[PDB]
Amino acid sequence: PTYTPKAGDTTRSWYVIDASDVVLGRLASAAATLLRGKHKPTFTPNVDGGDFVIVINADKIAVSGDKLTKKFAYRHSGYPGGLRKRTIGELLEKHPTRVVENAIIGMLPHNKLGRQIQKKLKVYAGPDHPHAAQQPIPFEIKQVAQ
Amino acid sequence: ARVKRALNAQKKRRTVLKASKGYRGQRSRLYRKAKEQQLHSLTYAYRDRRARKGEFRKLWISRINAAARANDITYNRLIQGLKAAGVEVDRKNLAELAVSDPAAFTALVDVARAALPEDVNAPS
Amino acid sequence: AVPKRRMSRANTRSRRAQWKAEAPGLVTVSVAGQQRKVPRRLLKAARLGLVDLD
Amino acid sequence: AKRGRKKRDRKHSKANHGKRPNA
Amino acid sequence: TYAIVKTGGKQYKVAAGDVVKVEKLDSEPGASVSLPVALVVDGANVTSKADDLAKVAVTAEVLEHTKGPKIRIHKFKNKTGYHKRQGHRQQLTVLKVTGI
RNA sequence: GGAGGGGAGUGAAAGAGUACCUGAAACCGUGCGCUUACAAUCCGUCAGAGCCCUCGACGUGUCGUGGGGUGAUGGCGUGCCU
RNA sequence: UCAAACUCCGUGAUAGCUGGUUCUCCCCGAAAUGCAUUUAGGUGCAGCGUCGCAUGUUUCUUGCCGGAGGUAGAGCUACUGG
RNA sequence: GGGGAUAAGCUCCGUGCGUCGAGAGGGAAACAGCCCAGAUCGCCGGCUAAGGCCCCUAAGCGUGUGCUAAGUGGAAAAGGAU
RNA sequence: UUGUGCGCCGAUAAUGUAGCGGGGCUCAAGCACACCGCCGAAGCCGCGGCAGCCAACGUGUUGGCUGGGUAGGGGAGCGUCCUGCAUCCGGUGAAGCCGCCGAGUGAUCGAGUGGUGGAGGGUGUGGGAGUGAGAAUGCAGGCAUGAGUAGCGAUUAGGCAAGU
Repeated sequence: PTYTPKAGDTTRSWYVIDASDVVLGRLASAAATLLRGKHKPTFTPNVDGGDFVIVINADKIAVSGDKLTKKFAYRHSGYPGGLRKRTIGELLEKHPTRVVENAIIGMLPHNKLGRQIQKKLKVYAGPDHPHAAQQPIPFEIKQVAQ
Repeated sequence: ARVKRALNAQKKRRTVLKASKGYRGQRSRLYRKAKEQQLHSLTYAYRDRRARKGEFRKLWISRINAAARANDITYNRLIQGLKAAGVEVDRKNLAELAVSDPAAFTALVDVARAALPEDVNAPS
Repeated sequence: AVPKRRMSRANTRSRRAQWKAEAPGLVTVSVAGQQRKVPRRLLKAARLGLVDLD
Repeated sequence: AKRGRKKRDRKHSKANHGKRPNA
Repeated sequence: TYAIVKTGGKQYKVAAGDVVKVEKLDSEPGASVSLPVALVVDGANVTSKADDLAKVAVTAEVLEHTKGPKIRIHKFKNKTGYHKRQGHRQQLTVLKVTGI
């Protein structure tokens, strides 16, 4: 019958993306695709078999509209009146990694497997990374004609 | 004339409670609680028997599409092409090919490339 | 007040497993040529001949 | 107010075709 | 080396020896039966056109007729009083691909 | 200390001991295998990794027209009756 | 325990009222409307269901021909009124 | 169409109009009456409707020509405005 | 100055964003008009098994149509007890109970085998019913959760040595 990956089956890879003025949505959808594993033919939703992702120049992310300063990230401690919010600009100039992370985390399942996937997401505010000893494959986001 | 009722009940009790070895709590000990869960259980089995078809077909399609897109063609146009070419292989088996032998699948991809219309967005 | 439900097997046995006991930490004593095991709290009183050793 | 209006305006969706029960 | 047989309103990937279960065909345990084909593979290349595919046919041996798994149905609806019990085993016919 | 019990005995059998024909379920525990402490579960069902037991064809261990217990993880899913 | 004790008996009092009524499959399959009603939450008959016999397409649908209507609309020095 | 304020998920009538009742499944974020469609049982087979194809969610960050700068899209009036 | 297609302000509530389902989207993933494909249901088709109505034929075969279903009407059946009649097993171990392996479209079944156990049971045809319970703030007995928790019955108050 149909094929189901066993234990000694997975083959991993470390991909690396540039965020040089890429659109956040494109970038995040691509990363979600890769991490969840919708690009290999061995896909199975019960298994995590995607690929590690390394994002760089994440402080170069540029969005459209007034979303830099009219858009409001929110949180809530749980206490009363403990709703506190932030723009996107403030949040870049505080820590840029979180914008791209949360953007991607909303493009994944919020289940156990999703939590076990977020482990496979590494993001760095600069161009660099300590993960050169995996020789990361550059990914260039492309669109297939039909 | 007086008919004690013991046997005639014990029968179905034994049946049910044999069929609920794996359930967790009062669903695994007690007839009035396992009967209900048997109703729900057989029903959910029925429904899943009707729907695992769509489940597997979804799976097969995701595999096919990712394989193709790594060979730089979309799913929709692949199936347009095979329909045009009269090729008969179903999706379970296209997926099996994708897993095992990507070469043959790439050959089929190439067939569809050949057999598609020239101007796909034409008004024909 | 009064409970509302029949609190399950898991929870029941789980909390019930806190009602346990520990053993006193025992220590030898050379009680007149031979040896017996006694807590440390009572060691001197044993060596002086008060503890009822059965 | 709000609740009734959002009901009566969710009805103007596409998969309902302009109508819903209990408005 | 393998092929893809059509039968039962279904399809099955096969090669010689690969035992298979299908719907109830009409034969005796031990007899042989031929079958149509959709795809064939000799190594790397493919036979994918209908004329060649009608010219090729696979041959199989009926090992044994058989009965599938027992399937319990208890249709049910609530506040109503509607139970309906029912059961099923589907008849099968095990094939063994002799050659191609 | 005694209750009570272990041997030795009676007896066809003490899984017949004056709480005694048989001796169910709820219920109460002891061992053996799997599983469970980053997780939101009408408590199941469909797919299913992994481990453990078993039958059989073989070969120094090994897949199978298998079967059974557990079952990570994913999808679906709003108790029973009046 | 008292706006008329308690016990037995009549007595298995009676309730247009509430609840409850146990094994399986196969076929067909509703209604929530009308008149009346010390009557409006009940019931009787007609309505719609099925079973059996009888009558055989009489039912229904589409086309064509024949028939009355005073609705929408429009109209008013064509009446009654503004 | 009446009553009501030409308000009510209001109330009362009509209708070889519908569905629910007694009817699952798909879509509608969840949602008895809405749209599609009326479940003999099985299959790890195919084509379609309503709806939808950036990720979550299977399917198109589809083709062509123009508009939108308002996060309109993804509630709203009288009225105002190069 | 007319008519248009999208737009702006007016716009405004109380647990927490909160009038896209969320991320996010104008480098449209938004509106319109045409075009191409595709996904998608228990729908239709495809391969199989059962069933009801009718019809054709032959000593029960095939075919077409059909098969959601509550109140309810009709039809056909399993099971339990006692029995009339005929036969079968049974201290060389029945029943009953725990099972394992299997079966039936279902109520259910094992004259199929193991353990326990110790004397009645099965089969076919008919007869008759105290004839099938999951619910009645249902009855009787037994046992759980609460729980190894609250309490241990006053406002007088107990103690040390020795004793058996």
